[PDB]
Amino acid sequence: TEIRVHQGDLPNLDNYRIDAVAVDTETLGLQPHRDRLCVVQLSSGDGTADVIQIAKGQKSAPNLVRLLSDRDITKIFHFGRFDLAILAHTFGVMPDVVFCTKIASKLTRTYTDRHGLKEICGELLNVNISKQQQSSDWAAETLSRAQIEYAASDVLYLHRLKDIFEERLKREERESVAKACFQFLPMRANLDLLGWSEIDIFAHS
Amino acid sequence: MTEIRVHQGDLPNLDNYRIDAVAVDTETLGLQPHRDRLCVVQLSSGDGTADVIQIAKGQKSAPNLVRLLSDRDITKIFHFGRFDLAILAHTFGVMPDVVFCTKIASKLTRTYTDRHGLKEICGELLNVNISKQQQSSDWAAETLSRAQIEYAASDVLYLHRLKDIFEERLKREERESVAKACFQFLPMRANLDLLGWSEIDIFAHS
Amino acid sequence: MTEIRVHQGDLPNLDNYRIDAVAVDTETLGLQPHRDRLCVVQLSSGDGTADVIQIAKGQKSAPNLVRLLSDRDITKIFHFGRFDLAILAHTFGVMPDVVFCTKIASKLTRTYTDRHGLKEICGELLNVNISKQQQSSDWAAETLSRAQIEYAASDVLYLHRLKDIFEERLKREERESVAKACFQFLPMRANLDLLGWSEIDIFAHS
Amino acid sequence: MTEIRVHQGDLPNLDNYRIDAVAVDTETLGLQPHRDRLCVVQLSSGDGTADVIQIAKGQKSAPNLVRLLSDRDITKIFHFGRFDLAILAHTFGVMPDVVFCTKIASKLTRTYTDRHGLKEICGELLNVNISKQSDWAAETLSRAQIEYAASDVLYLHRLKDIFEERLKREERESVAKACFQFLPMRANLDLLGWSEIDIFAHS
Amino acid sequence: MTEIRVHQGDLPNLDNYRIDAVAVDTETLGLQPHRDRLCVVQLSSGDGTADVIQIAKGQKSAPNLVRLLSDRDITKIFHFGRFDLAILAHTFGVMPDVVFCTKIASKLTRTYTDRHGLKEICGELLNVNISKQQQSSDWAAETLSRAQIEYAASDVLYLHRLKDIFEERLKREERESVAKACFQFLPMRANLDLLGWSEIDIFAHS
Amino acid sequence: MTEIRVHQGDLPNLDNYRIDAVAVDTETLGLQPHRDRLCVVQLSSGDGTADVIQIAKGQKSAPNLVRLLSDRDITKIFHFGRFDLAILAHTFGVMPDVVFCTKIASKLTRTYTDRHGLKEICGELLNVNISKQQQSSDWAAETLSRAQIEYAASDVLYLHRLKDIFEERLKREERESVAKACFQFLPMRANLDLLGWSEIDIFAHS
Amino acid sequence: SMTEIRVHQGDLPNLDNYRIDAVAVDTETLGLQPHRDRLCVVQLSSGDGTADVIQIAKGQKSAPNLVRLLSDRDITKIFHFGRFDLAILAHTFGVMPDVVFCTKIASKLTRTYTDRHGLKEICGELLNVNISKQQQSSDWAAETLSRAQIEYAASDVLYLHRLKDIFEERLKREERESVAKACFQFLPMRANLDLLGWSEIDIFAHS
Amino acid sequence: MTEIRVHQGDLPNLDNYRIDAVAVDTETLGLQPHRDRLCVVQLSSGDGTADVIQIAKGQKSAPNLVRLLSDRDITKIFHFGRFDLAILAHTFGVMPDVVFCTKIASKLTRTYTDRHGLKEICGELLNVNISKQQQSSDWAAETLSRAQIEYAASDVLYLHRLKDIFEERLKREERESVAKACFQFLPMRANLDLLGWSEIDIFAHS
Ligand SMILES: [Cl-]
Ligand SMILES: [Cl-]
Ligand code: NA
Ligand code: NA
Ligand code: NA
Ligand code: NA
Ligand code: NA
Ligand code: NA
Ligand code: NA
Ligand code: NA
Ligand code: NA
Ligand code: NA
Ligand code: NA
Ligand code: NA
Ligand code: NA
Ligand code: NA
Ligand code: NA
Ligand code: NA
Ligand code: NA
Repeated sequence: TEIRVHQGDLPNLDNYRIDAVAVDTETLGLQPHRDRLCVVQLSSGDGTADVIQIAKGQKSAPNLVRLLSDRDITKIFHFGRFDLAILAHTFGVMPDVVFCTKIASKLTRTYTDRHGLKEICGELLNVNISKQQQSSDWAAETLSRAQIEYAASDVLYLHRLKDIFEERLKREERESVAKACFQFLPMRANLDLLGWSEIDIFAHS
Repeated sequence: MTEIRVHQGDLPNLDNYRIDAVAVDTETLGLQPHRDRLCVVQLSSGDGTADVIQIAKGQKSAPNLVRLLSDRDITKIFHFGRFDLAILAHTFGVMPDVVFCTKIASKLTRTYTDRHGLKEICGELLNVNISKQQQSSDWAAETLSRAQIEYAASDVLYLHRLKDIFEERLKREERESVAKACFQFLPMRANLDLLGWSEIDIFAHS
Repeated sequence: MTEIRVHQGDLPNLDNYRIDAVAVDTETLGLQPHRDRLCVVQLSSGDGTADVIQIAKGQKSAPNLVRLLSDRDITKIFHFGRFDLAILAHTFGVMPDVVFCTKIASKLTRTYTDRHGLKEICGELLNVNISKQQQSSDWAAETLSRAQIEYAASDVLYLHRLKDIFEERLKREERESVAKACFQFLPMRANLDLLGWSEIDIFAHS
Repeated sequence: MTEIRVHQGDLPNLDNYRIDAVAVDTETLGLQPHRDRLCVVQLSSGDGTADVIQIAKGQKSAPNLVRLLSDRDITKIFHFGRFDLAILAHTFGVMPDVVFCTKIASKLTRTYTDRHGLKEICGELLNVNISKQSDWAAETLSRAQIEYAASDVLYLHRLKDIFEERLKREERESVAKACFQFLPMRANLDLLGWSEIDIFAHS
Repeated sequence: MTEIRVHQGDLPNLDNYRIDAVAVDTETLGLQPHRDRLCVVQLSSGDGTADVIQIAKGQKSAPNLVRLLSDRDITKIFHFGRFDLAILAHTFGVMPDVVFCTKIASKLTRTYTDRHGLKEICGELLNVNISKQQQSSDWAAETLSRAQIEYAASDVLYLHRLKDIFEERLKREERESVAKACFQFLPMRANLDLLGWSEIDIFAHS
Repeated sequence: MTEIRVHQGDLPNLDNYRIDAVAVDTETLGLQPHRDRLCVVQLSSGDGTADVIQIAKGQKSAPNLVRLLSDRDITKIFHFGRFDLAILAHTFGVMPDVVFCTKIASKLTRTYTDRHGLKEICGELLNVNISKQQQSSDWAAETLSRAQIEYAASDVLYLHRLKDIFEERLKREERESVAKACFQFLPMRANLDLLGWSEIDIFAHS
Repeated sequence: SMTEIRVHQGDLPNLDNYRIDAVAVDTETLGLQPHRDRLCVVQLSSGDGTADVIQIAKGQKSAPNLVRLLSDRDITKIFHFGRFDLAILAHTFGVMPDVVFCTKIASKLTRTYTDRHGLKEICGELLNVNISKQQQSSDWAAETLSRAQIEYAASDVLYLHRLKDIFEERLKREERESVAKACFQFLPMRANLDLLGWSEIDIFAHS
Repeated sequence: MTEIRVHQGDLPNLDNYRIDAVAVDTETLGLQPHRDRLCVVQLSSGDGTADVIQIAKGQKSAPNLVRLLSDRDITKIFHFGRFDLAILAHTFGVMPDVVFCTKIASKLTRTYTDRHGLKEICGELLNVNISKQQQSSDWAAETLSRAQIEYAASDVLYLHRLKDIFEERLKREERESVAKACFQFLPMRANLDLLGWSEIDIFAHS
């Protein structure tokens, strides 16, 4: 499995002249104002991944952020609500064309309440995501090989997931519903950053 | 004064709604659109008058009301439009899509309270007292009582004024584009409820 | 104004119950029939009068009342008959079979509220103010107070009129055979409580 | 060695169901019948074989199956019939009258345990291991899917016989019968909008 | 109005407690006897008068009061004696063991309610209105305000009458020996609390 | 060897129980004594052997066993006696006076844990693995399985040894008189359960 | 009502009314979340029966006179539930006071016979006073505050001096003075912990 | 495997603790210092060795240990020092001033997990599998077992290394002054526990 490890940013975008990119982040935790962005992982869906180490206090990542704001490229996330929040918070740029496999799962896998990426991978691809490195020091100067491998595998499968979910969304006639959710998702992430992370803004109470 | 025009089935015409924003509210037999039918639709232009339209059981159309709801040039103002949008779309087959919700607006601006009910908002923003005593009554009755007609009309009489104040607040706190994205999703949030996700926050992690 | 006939043990005859439906309520020392004995049985024909029957500790029979409760040609009207059927069957060894329950009926028609208590229903459907101050008193006292006699009577004075309204609403919402099935099972539901399943919804998944 | 006959849409005929009681189960896209369509109906006569019927999306009719469902001289056996009766009636418009439910039966007899799932029941009563390990709307079911679907009806006759012995011994037969008589209306109540409500509760 | 004798440290003598049963109550700085000291001990013979005894910080003895509490021929009547026995035993080192508790008696007889507070019991059994406004105040104050002494006294004024009524109920429902056994264990239930088991129902399965 | 004697109805005689203390356990159809009958009674003298007695449906007497249960010179050792005393007394009409409970003893001595089940206690104190697999089986079967017989016996085989250890800990931690008072109340706690207070901590404030 | 209240824009004109040992402090905001809900008003009483009400503007970053007061080691800052006020004051102006007294902590250390420790409840019991919490829900960011708003904000500091005195009496009586002192010393860091991201976390709990 | 010195009562001297920081752990009869006595104190200098000190019931003095505990030139390292400080100060009357707590450190640095127990911390930071089997054993036994001794020594063996790693993370994330202030308050937090506030977050709004 080719994993390309970088300091700061992609060297260029030669591997990303594509319709859709898989994106994932690693952080020091779930609170963007407290827990910094540590890693950004990318994949074109060709079985290879780029793992990008983000330094403490890093202000720019010009090639990556160009990708994130290219409206002709769909950004695929699993639970992008999280990734979009810490990415926009770090680099000041909120993507607006996105696909989320966790939203897709909740719209199609109506026979389960387990929508984690591990469960989705095991069910739709018979691929075993190992969640051991999830709780590790992602801010470490040098990432372990197990850290690099775990971070890369969280992006390696998202294109295949996207294709299967797109089939299910069409079969159950929920395409326009999913699209509206994906359209709002950047604003749902913004709401989190502005102080509404604990509030379902559409709830009655 | 307290002018309330009560109608059977539909508005007779749209003469009173050559305007850019109409206040809308409904009454039903309950909170479950597949079980509890639409019984009343209330409208107001904001001129202190109100229109109250009784909806018959099994009624599938209301062409004048539905033209108003369909008009992309007319904003439909609701309090908690998530509810009204769902029952209206389920009954008449059309989902409005230019909307404004005073409850979402309140949750985006009245950040100092967990009380965002229409009664609370009217009390604090306008010093108008709203009585919820008829909220739980037989809205399906063939003839509505006078207390019933007045309660229903007062739920739309004040929404124009609330919208103006919330728009000031959304501007002052720089939350206009946030509020607009929420209103853009609201019709689909209501479709999610009809489709079977009414108990699910679709954006939650678990 | 309201005539209340008080009896010890049993009605003297059934001269006042040559009718097709009788309102029935009970008073007890509490909610657990194996521990809390039946203290009072109240009956009404629907004519604005009531009979209040004091049941002695250890009383095993009441022939006239039990004949009433066994008469399949006479519907027994309860509010939440699930409770009354259990204590009645436990005390006298007879489970009434032809019943109407205003609380089930409320849950089947008053779909716009979650308050299905008798006091709530009387206020909304009849504009009649039950007072619940005497519900918590010593119903086993040798002499019932004037307040107790009044309260016990008022819990059967309106069940006929409630039934007529709920029956109209069940017809309107096309829920008659649903209601009839629930009333059919209700004696068995009360038997289930006596047998040991009072805490279990027998139909729940878990 | 378990014979499983797979069908598209309906049984071809009723030659294997000239019987007093049939085991019935379903697979769906989820627990909410207004959203999650019927995908599979499974039947067994109790002879160790099963019929697995694939229900197409949008399918309105299944004449042989539905004839069975509405034949009052044939008892429909379920595990938690409340669910299956709801999706069957919602899909084909016919609510069965004459039913037997092993989950209700378990709750009336297995008073020594708090676990009334079919897997728990089979393990204890029959020493049989049910495995509950998917997309039931797939065009082609997998071998594992076909076998899981059949295994949920192969045991209900034997479970029913044992539960009848326990209902008789504990003198709860007429209690069970009344619960079975109400069960179709309980499923109907679910479809009308009372799925979250114990209709007999005080509050 | 109410004759209340206020003392510092102890009763001046025992001349008013040559009786069969005494009503006892306490005031503290809180519910945790290792942190919250005893501040007041109230007594009454049931004659309409009460003694209110101020306890000093660090006071280790109260000879006349503790004589009463140790007297086996004198029943001590508490409402929720579990609390009073704990703090009385902690402060003075003597644990009464001839006791009667109106809360336990209420839970054994007033099976038609779940409200067993003293104010609730006083209202129902005696039509007497205990006011609880002074419950949360500085009972450690050097000088108790008239409001406090009146509140302190009212908590012992009625325990004799309540005991009589509950003893009739315990006889009627044939629970006398049940009540006796619970009263017998109550000093040890208080000890269990002081020893570290106050959050544990020692008899619960889990 | 583990010799288990199986009996129908009662012990043949008391020749194996001329002892100071007897281990007792029961099996039933469930946790509700008014619904779930006594099925098995198990006894052990602590000599490594056990008697397993099958109780028939509707059995009213067991003269030798019940002689043991009311012999005040023999302590009856249970694990969670609150349960066994209730079903035994409910079945045969005789409530023991003199008991020891290993679960209460565990709650008073094993203050470092919240797991007080028999299996847990046997594992820690004796390094004896009790299997709980047969705990939920049909105990009313005409013929018990060998696994059932061996499971039933093993619930009484270790209670004497547990008693010895808990008594050592009660002594070391100076809690003997606390335990004794708990054991003295335990029959009345079980009696309160049968009378209708099974869900009530009678000593709780609320 | 109508006690003397001096309403200011932005800051105090000077500190002439604050050559004292302890100052009563309170704030009004748009909510409980300092990173979202801006500081709107600061209220001060010297204990002399008068009060100063300071309008804070959106985006305002300095209040030199006020901040001098908050930074003064010789002047104790008295709050009710200072955990909140310290966080929003530190967040808006960049300065965290560290000589503080809190009547809610003190209430939790002395009023051990109750579980109601809000300012309303303390004032009713200790002083026989009503602090009409009805204006708690109003627009504290309005251009012009109402007379009703000015008097509610002012009354939330008129009583803190008398409350401190009664509580110091209680801490002395129950021998908890050094316990209260330790709690007050940590309080500014408890406020910092909230701003930094631990507002939902009892940092000392086992879990 | 590792050198463990077992002592009765106290260290013989401080020859092994002429150091800047000492790792400290205790074993007890439970979580409640007023009820559950100190049984064992464990120490380590960080050199791979440990001292295991058996504390007798009623023991009032441990002069060498307590000299260590009050030496302000020696940092005392705990995991969840809130517990150990409370029981140590309660037992010997001396509260350490200068402490470091790995669980507070963890809550301030391991912000990517919600599991802060010592086992989880060792697993992640050191790849060290702490066995927690001996947690539920009789720590007050006269003679500890080798498994007990070895489990007791295991905790303190890693605290110096954990401290070093946690200090690196506190420096990296710029939280050292935050941590110092928490460690400075920690002895008063343990004091609050002994004084009666163990269930109370003293800094919370409610
Ligand atoms: Cl049928
Ligand atoms: Cl005995
Ligand atoms: Na992700
Ligand atoms: Na990741
Ligand atoms: Na309305
Ligand atoms: Na609405
Ligand atoms: Na009734
Ligand atoms: Na009644
Ligand atoms: Na199935
Ligand atoms: Na047919
Ligand atoms: Na089933
Ligand atoms: Na008391
Ligand atoms: Na009192
Ligand atoms: Na057993
Ligand atoms: Na037992
Ligand atoms: Na404040
Ligand atoms: Na304030
Ligand atoms: Na330890
Ligand atoms: Na520790």
